[PDB]
Amino acid sequence: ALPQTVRIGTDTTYAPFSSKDAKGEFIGFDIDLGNEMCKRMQVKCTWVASDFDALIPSLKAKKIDAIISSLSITDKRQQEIAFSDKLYAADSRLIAAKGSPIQPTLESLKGKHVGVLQGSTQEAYANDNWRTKGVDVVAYANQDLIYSDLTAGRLDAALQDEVAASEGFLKQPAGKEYAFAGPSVKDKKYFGDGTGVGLRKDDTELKAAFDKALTELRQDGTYDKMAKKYFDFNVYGD
Repeated sequence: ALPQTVRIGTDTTYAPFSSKDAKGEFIGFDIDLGNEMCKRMQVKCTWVASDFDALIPSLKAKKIDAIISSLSITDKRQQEIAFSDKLYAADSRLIAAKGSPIQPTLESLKGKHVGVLQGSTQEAYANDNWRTKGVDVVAYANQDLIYSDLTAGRLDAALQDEVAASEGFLKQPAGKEYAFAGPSVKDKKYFGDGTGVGLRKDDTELKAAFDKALTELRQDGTYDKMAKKYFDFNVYGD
């Protein structure tokens, strides 16, 4: 049976997806998506701020009923929990100097120096797909140093999370002469298959209810109106 009130956990330290405003209200694209789906589902939802690492523990313990916190649908989490259909994509993309002919192909990158953040999903992807094949992939302890090396011409490109690179560098003064080089790199093994509402594997009516509501708001155009506030590109992906 559907919960009388669905408690949704989110980590509010990730603008533009989940944050708190000056009044303490939850704001952001995940929050908009979440509230709209509860509306169509016709349930009461309550947002519970939580640290990201506590979210799947809290779900499993039944402290919350759903997670909407940019949670990407990876194979390893599918082992533990269930997911709604994709809410939006969470892919990576190369950033280079405006007008660069660089592409995310092995053909284009051989010879180049690509910076990657050490220990991220991007380094895993870049190491298996590109560094083993002779692209010079350099891993950085810190994101600041990646951006300064790119700016300094020490790096030819940086592989980063697409939305993070958009919001956090190509929109900053420092990124004005830089741009995405080529299309985003999609790989379910390293980046997952978009993000989705995290749910208990057993709660199939609640998954059905979120899936129905998400198709509806996508079909009547509400998804696009909502995305328009934050993103000038197709966040949904394919």
